[PDB]
Amino acid sequence: DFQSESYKDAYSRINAIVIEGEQEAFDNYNRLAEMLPDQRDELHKLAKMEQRHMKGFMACGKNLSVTPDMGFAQKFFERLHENFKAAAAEGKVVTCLLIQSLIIECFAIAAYNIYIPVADAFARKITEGVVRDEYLHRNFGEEWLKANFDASKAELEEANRQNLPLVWLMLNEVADDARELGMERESLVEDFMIAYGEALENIGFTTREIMRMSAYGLAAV
Ligand SMILES: CCCCCCCCCCCCCCCCO
Ligand SMILES: [Fe+2]
Ligand SMILES: [Fe+2]
Repeated sequence: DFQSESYKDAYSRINAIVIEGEQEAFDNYNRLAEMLPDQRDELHKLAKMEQRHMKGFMACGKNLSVTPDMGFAQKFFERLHENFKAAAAEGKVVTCLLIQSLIIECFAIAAYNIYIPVADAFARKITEGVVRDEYLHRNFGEEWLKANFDASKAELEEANRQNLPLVWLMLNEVADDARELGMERESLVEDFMIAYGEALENIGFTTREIMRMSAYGLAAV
């Protein structure tokens, strides 16, 4: 029942959170575009994709006659967003890449795919389209970081350590509203640990290293 006051209420926060992610992602990729001149056009492309996602999700909100609680969503993203900004200012492209392209993208992939089977038919269509783009964004980050892994390794570990716990906290924060929308926490935690562990394996981390990196997240709750 997409019309109930309890579905509308949870949707107000989830829709707003998703919209903030897409909008925030737009700025992250534009900022990366400055920091990685060799990848400037490509990163600009990924930015414009995020813009379209934002519009797509604003339209999912209107379809269910829900005003997004943007204030709640700004606060949801705040810590992780300020960490990205500070990294950009420091010239730390690797940290900015791991945040947005790996931690974050992955997060949207796991949650979005879980949302698809329980989503109203308008939003299901919008979401199927956005998730397709997300695979690309994650692949871009994996490809760059695997190509530059030795130079990048130590900063990735450090960035993972500061930022993965922020995503776990975001995960806990959304859990109850997500359930109302028909999305189980257990699937979301699992699909995220899997997606991010595989991304870490794919760029070059060992079993012990992935366990260490993953554990910084799981331990924060
Ligand atoms: C209406 C969308 C339903 C899915 C909501 C997922 C719950 C919280 C995850 C939000 C993650 C936002 C990340 C967007 C980043 C874009 O590249
Ligand atoms: Fe996106
Ligand atoms: Fe994205």
